[PDB]
Amino acid sequence: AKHPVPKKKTSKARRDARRSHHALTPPTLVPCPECKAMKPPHTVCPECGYYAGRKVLEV
Amino acid sequence: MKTYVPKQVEPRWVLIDAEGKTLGRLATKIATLLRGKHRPDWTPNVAMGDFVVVVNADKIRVTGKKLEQKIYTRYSGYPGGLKKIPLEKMLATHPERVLEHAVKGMLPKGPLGRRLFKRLKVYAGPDHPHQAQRPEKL
Amino acid sequence: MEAKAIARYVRISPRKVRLVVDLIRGKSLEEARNILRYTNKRGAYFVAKVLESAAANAVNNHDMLEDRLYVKAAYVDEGPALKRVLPRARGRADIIKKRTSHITVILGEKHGK
Amino acid sequence: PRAKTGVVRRRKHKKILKLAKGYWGLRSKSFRKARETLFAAGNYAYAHRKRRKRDFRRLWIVRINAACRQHGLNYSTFIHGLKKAGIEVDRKNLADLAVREPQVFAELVERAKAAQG
Amino acid sequence: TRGEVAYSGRKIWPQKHTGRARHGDIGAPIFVGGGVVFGPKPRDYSYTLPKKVRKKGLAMAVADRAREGKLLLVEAFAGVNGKTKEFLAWAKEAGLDGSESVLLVTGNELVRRAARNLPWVVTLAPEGLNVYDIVRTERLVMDLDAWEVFQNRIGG
RNA sequence: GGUGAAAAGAACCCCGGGAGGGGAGUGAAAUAGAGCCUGAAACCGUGGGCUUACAAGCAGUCACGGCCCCGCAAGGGGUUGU
RNA sequence: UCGGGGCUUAAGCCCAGCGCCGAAGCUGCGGGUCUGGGGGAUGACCCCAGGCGGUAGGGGAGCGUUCCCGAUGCCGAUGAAGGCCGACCCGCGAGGGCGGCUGGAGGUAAGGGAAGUGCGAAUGCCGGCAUGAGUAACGAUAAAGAGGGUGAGAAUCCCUCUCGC
RNA sequence: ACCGGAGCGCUGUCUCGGCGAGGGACCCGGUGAAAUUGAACUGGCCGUGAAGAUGCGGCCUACCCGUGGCAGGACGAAAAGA
RNA sequence: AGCGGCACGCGAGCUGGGUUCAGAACGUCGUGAGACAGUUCGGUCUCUAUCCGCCACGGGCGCAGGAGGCUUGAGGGGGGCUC
Repeated sequence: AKHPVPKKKTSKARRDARRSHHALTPPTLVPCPECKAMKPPHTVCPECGYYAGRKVLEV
Repeated sequence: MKTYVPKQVEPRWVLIDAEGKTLGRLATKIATLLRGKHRPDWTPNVAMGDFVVVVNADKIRVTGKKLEQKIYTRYSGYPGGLKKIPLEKMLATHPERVLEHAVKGMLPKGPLGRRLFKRLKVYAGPDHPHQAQRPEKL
Repeated sequence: MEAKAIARYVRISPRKVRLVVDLIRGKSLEEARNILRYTNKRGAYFVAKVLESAAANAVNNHDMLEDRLYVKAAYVDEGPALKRVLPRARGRADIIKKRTSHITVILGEKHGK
Repeated sequence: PRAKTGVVRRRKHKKILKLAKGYWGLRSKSFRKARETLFAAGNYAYAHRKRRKRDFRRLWIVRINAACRQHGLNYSTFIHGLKKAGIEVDRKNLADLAVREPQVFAELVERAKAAQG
Repeated sequence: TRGEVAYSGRKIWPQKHTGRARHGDIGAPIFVGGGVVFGPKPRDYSYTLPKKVRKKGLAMAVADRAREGKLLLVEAFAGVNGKTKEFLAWAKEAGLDGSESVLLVTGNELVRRAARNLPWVVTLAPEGLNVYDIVRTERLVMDLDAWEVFQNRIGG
């Protein structure tokens, strides 16, 4: 509600495209050695672990 | 009845001179050939008009002072981008253009008018890629 | 067979959850499980839970064995819209909408013979 | 006497909508945009009918000319002969004998330049 | 009309820099509950029709039924003591089927007591023997007196 | 404003904090499931048929080509390269 | 930049002959329509001639809707009214029949009649859903950091330590 | 705390701007409006046109869609022109 | 120490000093309220760019085997002074 105001409606397809380069994005996982599950890369899993795996006190 | 529709016709290559011919008079013909308009089986919407390879363009002739006179313009979107080269220098550097040009504006323009220009392959020479038929003409 | 579990009458606007769904659309239970564990949109919680309940039907009802379970159709169709008012000055009470959606995961089985 | 319209209008609009159903843009689901577009479409249909006439007249005459030169010479002459012969038809439509069965044609060519060539 | 609304008479908007429309009361027709235009009102349709003309109506109409041969002047209906079944048996006997209505022109109320209930017998009486009912019905089952009514009615 | 003829208005197991759902079960019907009869359009979804990454537009018209689905034929509908 | 192109005994200018193109104009074939005439008592129906761009606007006809006479009747649970689908039929049309799907109890022919009747628009009235835009903003620049705890779920709640206004 | 003229000192007012600041802007997640909106499939030149065009002729540049950024134009939005 | 065009270029880019708002006065005309190409002092340029266009930057596809690495110059832009 000031100077710049859309002059004529935006067509559905346009909305679509603006959101074409949008859209959701995949995750990516890595195998946990000395364990058996998935973790983010170089991270630690409270179910798996790093070297030695500090914590891992899941009930 | 219902007027006839050529099926997938084979593309007949040709070959024309260059040297000695008048620049414009040439295309006039050449053009027609690029389309099916010589063919007794022409059709607007298909482009089956003869692949015209051309030899020794560099020796195209033309009338009057057009050698010097005639100006080949080119304008980038940049303000002041108008560059006008003369027929003269246009012979000297990449002369093949001059034909291809005189030509390219004797076709129509819808997406196939340019498909047709691809159906044309001049050289300044003779020489060409002897691919096949290309029966000389006149 | 197949396994139906809809998420009717649920908070959050479509676009967001519509985005959440299409990422996992048509995949394994194990797979999508691990995906949901590591995706960053509250949809993650919602879709994951409703997907798990979609698997829950296929356990004690229709039964197609959990091993074979693959995901079909997950659509997320908009519901109504919550209508509230916005503190915009100069005398105008704007209108604001907290939308609601319909996540619908249907996970069938592996083979068909 | 509740002269309540009813649904009448919705039905009529359904008609014209179905008439336009297919076009690109909301004009395929807008029962007013559909109307305007439709208007254009119909007037177009009429014009394109008379235009269809001279269109195909032309195309015929095109292959006729090119093939005429292929055998002997120009279309103008060809026809002029056919006329100053007695061939009170040839049927520009079916002048396209050149298309299928060039023998017929070339014979009529002989008859053409014979007429008054 | 639009005038009778328990509503305002004061313009809701300015009349210029509103940005909106340009109106006033919510009793105008173009709004929601706002009144209608020239329509729903208490209007009697009745009019005047010349004597003799419409008189002839009866005449003509009644006379037309005499071309249609369905009428008679029973001096007395044997359905004495207004019971349905009496005049019913009398109907069967006098040639009254069960599928032709009775503008039953006649005058004794006891007779029409039975006819006051028959469902293919409107029971028409004489003091208001009318053309419309003559057309929708079937039986000039007149007593002599009803015909005296139809007689004195004309007089020309 | 309106479930249904009638509350017979959903026990029980299932996942889930619930929310809500999946059978069970209710009735002729639960696509009558609780502001629920009947569910137009705008309206945003989802699957599939056609088409689109040299391409100039009041967006369709007309014809030619091809792709899919129809049809016993001949014919058709849908689509759009030109 | 003559529209362009390209043309220099011309594809320019002038002048002569013939040809062809090319308009919805005109010829033909077919159906409608209107005026006159004729056959037909013949209404119907056919032959013939001539008109049929068109805003305001004048004349003629018709489709449809809401209710009444028609209705103590006619239609209908084997299924009314809408609703959805359509490449069939009839009418120039507006519509009507048909059929498939839906739905659940009203509907009304032929003939007449009574009218709040036919929407695309009035920065028109109400209601609904979008557009921008997953963008601007999410309220003071005094400011937050960690430990444990509750819990299905802790930046956002609570106990402690630390910082700052 | 009213309008000029002058002079000193002083100073990023200027020559002429360069870094630095934190906070907004930009990327992650939670929430998420507005005016305007005939429909759009929206480059340019040169003419035209009711006289100032992506839509018309002639004739134009450039694959398809986006992010940040500027503001000439859409006779830009808000004012049924004071 | 050129002249001129482009809405006598440019306020969705700035300024608002000049301008033709309401105050007041000044010279001034009018019996007068008020008015005067006559003057004077003050006085609110509206954060969010939808499409085009421009400048930088990417994602997809492309190039009729699949990957790296090094190139070629179509066309276009800049640079051209001067004591």
